[PDB]
Amino acid sequence: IDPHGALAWPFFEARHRELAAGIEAWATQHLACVQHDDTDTTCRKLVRALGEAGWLKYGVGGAQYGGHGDTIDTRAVCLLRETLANHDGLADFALAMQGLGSGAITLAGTHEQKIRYLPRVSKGEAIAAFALSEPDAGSDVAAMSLQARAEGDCYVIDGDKTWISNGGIADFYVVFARTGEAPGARGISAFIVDADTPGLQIAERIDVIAPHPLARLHFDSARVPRSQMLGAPGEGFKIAMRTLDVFRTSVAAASLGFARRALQEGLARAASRKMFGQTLGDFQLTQTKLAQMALTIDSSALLVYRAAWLRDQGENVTREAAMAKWHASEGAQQVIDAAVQLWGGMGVQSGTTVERLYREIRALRIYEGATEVQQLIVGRDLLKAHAAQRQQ
Amino acid sequence: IDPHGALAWPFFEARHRELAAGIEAWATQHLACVQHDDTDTTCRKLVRALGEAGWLKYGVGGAQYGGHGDTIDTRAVCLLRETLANHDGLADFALAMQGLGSGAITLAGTHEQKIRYLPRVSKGEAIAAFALSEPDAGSDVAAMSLQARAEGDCYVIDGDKTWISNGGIADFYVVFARTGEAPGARGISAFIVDADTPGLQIAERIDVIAPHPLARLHFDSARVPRSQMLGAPGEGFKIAMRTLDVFRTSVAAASLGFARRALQEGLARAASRKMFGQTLGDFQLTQTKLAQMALTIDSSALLVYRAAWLRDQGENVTREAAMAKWHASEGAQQVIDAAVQLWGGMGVQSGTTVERLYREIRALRIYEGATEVQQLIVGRDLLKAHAAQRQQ
Amino acid sequence: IDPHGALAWPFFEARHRELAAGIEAWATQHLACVQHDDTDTTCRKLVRALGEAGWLKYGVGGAQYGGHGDTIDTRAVCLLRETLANHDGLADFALAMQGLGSGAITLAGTHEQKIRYLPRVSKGEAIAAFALSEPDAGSDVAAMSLQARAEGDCYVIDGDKTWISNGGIADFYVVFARTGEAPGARGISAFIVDADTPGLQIAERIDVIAPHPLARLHFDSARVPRSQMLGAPGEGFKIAMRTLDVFRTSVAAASLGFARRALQEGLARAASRKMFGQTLGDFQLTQTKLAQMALTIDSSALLVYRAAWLRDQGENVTREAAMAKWHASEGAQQVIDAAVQLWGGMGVQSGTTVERLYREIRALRIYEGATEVQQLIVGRDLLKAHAAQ
Amino acid sequence: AHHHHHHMLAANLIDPHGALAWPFFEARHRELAAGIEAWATQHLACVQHDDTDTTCRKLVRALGEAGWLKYGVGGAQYGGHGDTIDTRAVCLLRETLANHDGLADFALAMQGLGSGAITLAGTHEQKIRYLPRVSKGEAIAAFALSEPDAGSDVAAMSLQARAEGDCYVIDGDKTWISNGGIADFYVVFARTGEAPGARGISAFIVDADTPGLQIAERIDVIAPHPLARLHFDSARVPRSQMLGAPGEGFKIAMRTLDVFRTSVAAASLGFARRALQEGLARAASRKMFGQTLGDFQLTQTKLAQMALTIDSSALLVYRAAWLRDQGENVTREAAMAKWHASEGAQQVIDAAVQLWGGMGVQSGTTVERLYREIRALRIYEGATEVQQLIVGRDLLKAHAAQRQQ
Ligand SMILES: Cc1cc2nc3c(=O)[nH]c(=O)nc-3n(C[C@H](O)[C@H](O)[C@H](O)COP(=O)(O)OP(=O)(O)OC[C@H]3O[C@@H](n4cnc5c(N)ncnc54)[C@H](O)[C@@H]3O)c2cc1C
Ligand SMILES: Cc1cc2nc3c(=O)[nH]c(=O)nc-3n(C[C@H](O)[C@H](O)[C@H](O)COP(=O)(O)OP(=O)(O)OC[C@H]3O[C@@H](n4cnc5c(N)ncnc54)[C@H](O)[C@@H]3O)c2cc1C
Ligand SMILES: Cc1cc2nc3c(=O)[nH]c(=O)nc-3n(C[C@H](O)[C@H](O)[C@H](O)COP(=O)(O)OP(=O)(O)OC[C@H]3O[C@@H](n4cnc5c(N)ncnc54)[C@H](O)[C@@H]3O)c2cc1C
Ligand SMILES: Cc1cc2nc3c(=O)[nH]c(=O)nc-3n(C[C@H](O)[C@H](O)[C@H](O)COP(=O)(O)OP(=O)(O)OC[C@H]3O[C@@H](n4cnc5c(N)ncnc54)[C@H](O)[C@@H]3O)c2cc1C
Repeated sequence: IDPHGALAWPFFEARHRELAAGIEAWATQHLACVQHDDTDTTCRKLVRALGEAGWLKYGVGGAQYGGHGDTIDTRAVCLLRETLANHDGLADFALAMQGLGSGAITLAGTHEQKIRYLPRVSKGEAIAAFALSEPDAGSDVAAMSLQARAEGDCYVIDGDKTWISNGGIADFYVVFARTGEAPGARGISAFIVDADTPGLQIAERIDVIAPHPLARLHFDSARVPRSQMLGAPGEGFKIAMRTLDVFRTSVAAASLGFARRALQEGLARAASRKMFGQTLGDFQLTQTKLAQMALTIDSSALLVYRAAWLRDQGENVTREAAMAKWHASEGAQQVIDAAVQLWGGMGVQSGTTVERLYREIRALRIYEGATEVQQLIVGRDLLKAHAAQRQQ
Repeated sequence: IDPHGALAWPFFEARHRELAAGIEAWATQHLACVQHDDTDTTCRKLVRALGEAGWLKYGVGGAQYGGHGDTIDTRAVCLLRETLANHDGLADFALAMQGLGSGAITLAGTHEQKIRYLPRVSKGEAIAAFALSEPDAGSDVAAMSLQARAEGDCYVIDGDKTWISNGGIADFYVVFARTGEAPGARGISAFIVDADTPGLQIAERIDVIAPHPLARLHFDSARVPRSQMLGAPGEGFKIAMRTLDVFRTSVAAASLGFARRALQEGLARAASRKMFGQTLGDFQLTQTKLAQMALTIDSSALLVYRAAWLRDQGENVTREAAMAKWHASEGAQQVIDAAVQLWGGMGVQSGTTVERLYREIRALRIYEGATEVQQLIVGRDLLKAHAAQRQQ
Repeated sequence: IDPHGALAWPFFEARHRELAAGIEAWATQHLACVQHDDTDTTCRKLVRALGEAGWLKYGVGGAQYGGHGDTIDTRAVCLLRETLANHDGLADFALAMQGLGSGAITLAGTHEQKIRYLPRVSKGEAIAAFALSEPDAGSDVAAMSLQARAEGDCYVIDGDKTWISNGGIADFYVVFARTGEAPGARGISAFIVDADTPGLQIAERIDVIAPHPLARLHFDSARVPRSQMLGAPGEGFKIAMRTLDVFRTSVAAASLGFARRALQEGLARAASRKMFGQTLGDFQLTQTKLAQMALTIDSSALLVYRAAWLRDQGENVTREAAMAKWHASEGAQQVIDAAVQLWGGMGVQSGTTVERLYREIRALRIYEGATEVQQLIVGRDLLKAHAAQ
Repeated sequence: AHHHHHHMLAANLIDPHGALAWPFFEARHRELAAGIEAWATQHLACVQHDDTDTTCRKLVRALGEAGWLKYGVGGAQYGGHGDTIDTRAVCLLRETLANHDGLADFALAMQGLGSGAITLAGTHEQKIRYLPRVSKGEAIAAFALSEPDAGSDVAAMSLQARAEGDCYVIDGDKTWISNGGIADFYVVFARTGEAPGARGISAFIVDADTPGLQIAERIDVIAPHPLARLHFDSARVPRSQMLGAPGEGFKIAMRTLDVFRTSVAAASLGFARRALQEGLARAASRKMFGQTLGDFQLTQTKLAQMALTIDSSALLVYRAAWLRDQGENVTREAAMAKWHASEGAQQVIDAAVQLWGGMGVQSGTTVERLYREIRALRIYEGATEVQQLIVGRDLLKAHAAQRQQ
């Protein structure tokens, strides 16, 4: 109970303070030496262990379906990702994808669809995936071209998805395809596609700078039953956006966890590195660099948990979640870059904490709405609200 | 109550939401056309009007001395300055100086000293001033050279103070002078010096870029009874620092108020300025510029009221208040600068709102602990806490 | 000759080194205590004194018309503005407007037009002005609404221009007006409008944060002879843009001069301000702030004089001049802001050098193509060149 | 009037908007830039990053055979291009090589840094023995200065050199040593004890086969290349192998880093230019929202800032290199160039990664490699903060000199 800790803020309830201590204790006991050599196996083990400890319940909505509660506790999910990321980006990834990959089912699935998938997801017995981006269309989601033609009681799916997290190890994929009811964003549908669907191919595994399971998927005329559709034909675009919206602040929270770890490493190095008859921390320039790192972190944390608290009041957080993800991810890049600088040569030595952080942060500014997209979201929302106030 | 408004945050209590509406109503009624030509007269009028409306009680400690309560409600003082600064810098100045100028009496006065000065300050019937800085020493307070030499039951005060807000119109000054008990910061004493003390002269008024009452004071062997000392001989330096600490977040809150006004002006101009067949707000560069203004404002506001909330819980806020004053004042400069840019030539036209803001914000980064000093305070506190953690 | 000075760079020739020494000596003698109380009178005196000393010849093209050479020496004009701004923004302003206000005549005048106006401009005997912007159209020049209507052998001008530098003291205005040959940027024409033209009204003097002569002009059916048109009907937009192109790097040079003055003041204060048992300059943070000021200054100066040198080789400088004006004006704001900070309370005291610089720099990021417009010019040019390559 | 160029322009030998047209350059620099670009396009089409020991050995030999290692060596009779190092030439070589492949830049750069102390402080006999092979690419050079406990603080190094008879006995460790494990000799800086601190250092030429020299471990960094920790177990080297006088090793170390200060900045610029090329290509071809990525204002102004940073860095680099080539000290100008180019290249590369989206962080893309190749150039040969202090202190030193005069 540190009065200066962020957990003392009135954005949090007692259950969040208890949860934060619980996931930190679990992370210390389980993430001391995570093997990045075989990430497929490591992710499978992480999902199982997270499931067994109860941590995957918070990303699922509906207690009867294995959820922690009938709504998703945004503050809890943020605290889980922030803590896991502080310890190991792969553990954060494994928990995050159980939420994002199943979220469309929480939001739009029928009773039987929820019963079939969400208990196993919440227990860590099924690995989930979210398949939206394509080679020619990532930011421009509304122009996706994965085809889903109706034929009988099923849909025949043709084309590719890429950058699919958990690609190759997921037990099912929530897949968004163009069914063609109307142009652009109005002709998309969403499907639950089991990994063993005939016609579903793992076309290639993708290597990124922070390695984790990632694949390009090819659909070779795959037939999935119409009963596997989430929502109504043409409702897929709003389902995708609503799913991303649930977890947007928790992406910001993961960035914050990486940033906090970078400051931990920068502080330890400043305080211990002897140089020029003193320590690195005795120089003004080091002190103000650390101060800016802490300022950025506190700003990020306040924005993250303002947005999560506000969503947990039942409000839409279009502007506040965009601010948090933008600020936390860009801020984490700045904090980590400063920490690398503080560590000197060791800062770029393979395997060190700050060097791994330098790789884990970079992609978070790109996916789930690149920084530029977040800025536009906030700007347009400001002008939208100004216009509404004027029309009153 | 706007669920997206900052007042909904649980940093605030019900009384703060009522106060925020009340001071906004007062400002709307009373600040419609503030006269910047004769600031002596305007400030005297503002102090009286704020006092009569009860708004000066919040910067005074002790109900029996005219204060709102026995302790300073820092969240309330911040809301007062944020609102007043959002309307007019002179109104914020007038309220702020009644707090800063009397705070050493709230903190260190005897009962008789508090009775003689604080009720009039709280009623707006006596204008307060805080005289610490000198021509040769502003940042380096511990080396101040105003002399106070004991003589019988009085002190003979000799030398200058300068940059003194309300100088020339104040009814009293809290003055810090070297009495010499020990070197440096341990040789300073604090005095209440009535403006009619023989030998206290106004050497000159001072013209600054955002004009307001300001003077160089010449103590020309001015004799002050020993009974006008605040505290014990040699305790003056701590009284000065503790007085500044009380109001540090409120300086951040004034910066935030100026920044909010700038975003209001920038938004109105973006939405209404037709150009290139559309409006200025239709351009991406405008939208991302506005988004960054709002992000800096929300970060600043969260830091201000986190710090104020935490201090109101009875905790020291050395790190949090420095973060707030630093981030809000530097942030407001950037927001205001962006609003000037959006307004084009009108942004530098004398008397327009954003042109005034460009002048009003600049000194806030300099006084009450320049930005560079705030950065060092945060950085040294980070290393102090880190060393305390390592010892454990 | 300081080997570390920018004048030693091979962007410059001997005549530029000699010019820089001459204008610096003139400024040191004539700008020791410029009066900002009555800027109309001060500008009139500055124009005459600059003209008498020969410094206004560099902004005029053609020796028979009073100019130094047959073309405008961009490096020379930049060095003049940089030096004058270093000393006093009003002196920089006075010289700058003699160039900008007369440039369209240098560029597009007939022999008779150049004879009538350029000798007087070069001698400081006619104060020039450039009237382009309007209340509803500044950045969006192509949409201007000042109207020029052909009637017999004259044009009748109705409407407003605003933000007009030297408004109220200029002897003539180069005015751009819609003649309507085609929509938008293709229906504009340029006119020389003498200040004594009946119907031309000084509607309002404008006060800005760094004051200087500035007015809104109202044209109440002002009749100007067709022979006062600069160039052909419909050529006005190109003439306005080409005139701004000529002097664009010299706005960057003025910004650089302001920045250099800010560093001089910041260095002087750092070295002499005693605090905490040492000087302000002994702190790491002061040393790195000073370092960043100097780095921004050298990068701006290299960009300014690269662009000016390139234009003086007879080449277009669309990208390079935009880089210079963008970088130098935004950079000068940062350098000046850092100098204000080093001076503490004195940094915001009216009348100190750094306080004046904080006011003098701000408009330069707005006029003659705001920073955002310069950024788009550069980015579009990069993509244009890439599409060819 | 006068134009800088005329007849060569008429011969279509000069691009007037190119940086090579700047009067900071002579005709020989334009020729060299064209030659090294031709060599790079021919020889660097598919650099293998799997076995960097073998690739670097191949690169050094090929660069030497083509004459490009002569520019980093001083003294024509010893294989150098001229009697002094042509700074502008060495910058152009690194800028071009870095633009193509960081390992080719590395291989050339280390031939210069590794032999630079021999050029500056070597006796006639020392230069004859080492510099011809270096300049031919027949000997791989290395520069052994940093220690686990002392990198920025060179004056605090603890490697020991003990005089014994007419030899010196060396004990202790060096680390972060580029070309460690493949070098034929190391210039080693060790404390000999003539005086405390920066005055008790001496420089030695230490052949790789010197008994007692051990390659303790190979170091893996985010942009992999030959790197090792060296351990000296009572290594005996003759007093004749000392570079300069006893106690002069600190000045020799610092002057060698000075000779090549602008050249690291020039490599940073080559990486940044490549990032802009990739950014423009992606912006012009990536279709989205019914137009291209380059049609958005944000993309245009981001590209504009990338080019602005590049042009500012290039002007700073070649201003400094030109000035040093006139025989002047460039304490302030070279520190500006290294600080700005390295921080600037990081920003340019980061922007190019962002323009490429997911592919920006996909292993093997050009921009992903650049994001890794750039990071260490901000840390070594004077971390950014050290350069800032050099500039700020020089400003104050010059200001004080004027106040006296
Ligand atoms: C580690 C990693 C994991 C991923 N996991 C998944 C997953 O699980 N499921 C899934 O569906 N996708 C996933 N993705 C894909 C990711 O969502 C996309 O990369 C992202 O949507 C950007 O799309 P893109 O790569 O096609 O870049 P592009 O669409 O080509 O955009 C490139 C750049 O253009 C900028 N930009 C975009 N829009 C605008 C605009 N209007 N105006 C100005 N600039 C703009 C942005 O800076 C953007 O980065 C993952 C990506 C990565 C790197
Ligand atoms: C509008 C205005 C109103 C004011 N009202 C009052 C008042 O009512 N009562 C009163 O007592 N004073 C008042 N002041 C004075 C103000 O507090 C001082 O200006 C401030 O303390 C700075 O002191 P200085 O002006 O002497 O600057 P200096 O002490 O000379 O410092 C100049 C710069 O040095 C930098 N600096 C300072 N310390 C360090 C450090 N350790 N390391 C690195 N850099 C450092 C800072 O950037 C600082 O701005 C006012 C000032 C202004 C502008
Ligand atoms: C001291 C001063 C002196 C002046 N002297 C003269 C003179 O002598 N002659 C003359 O003709 N004019 C003069 N002007 C006018 C000046 O050129 C205009 O103010 C300038 O062109 C901006 O036009 P505006 O004020 O109407 O702002 P707006 O056109 O309304 O633009 C406002 C902001 O919009 C942004 N913006 C503009 N275009 C874009 C775009 N495509 N995309 C995104 N953002 C954009 C910019 O940040 C701009 O500042 C002067 C102005 C000043 C301040
Ligand atoms: C790829 C790579 C290759 C290398 N190759 C060689 C080689 O061939 N030969 C060789 O001798 N060395 C080599 N090095 C070592 C390199 O020179 C050192 O890492 C560098 O000198 C920094 O020293 P350090 O790592 O001990 O960090 P530290 O000395 O501990 O400094 C850490 C950080 O503290 C900051 N700092 C330093 N001084 C100050 C100051 N006065 N004030 C404020 N902040 C300060 C800086 O940001 C610095 O980066 C290499 C390093 C790398 C990453």
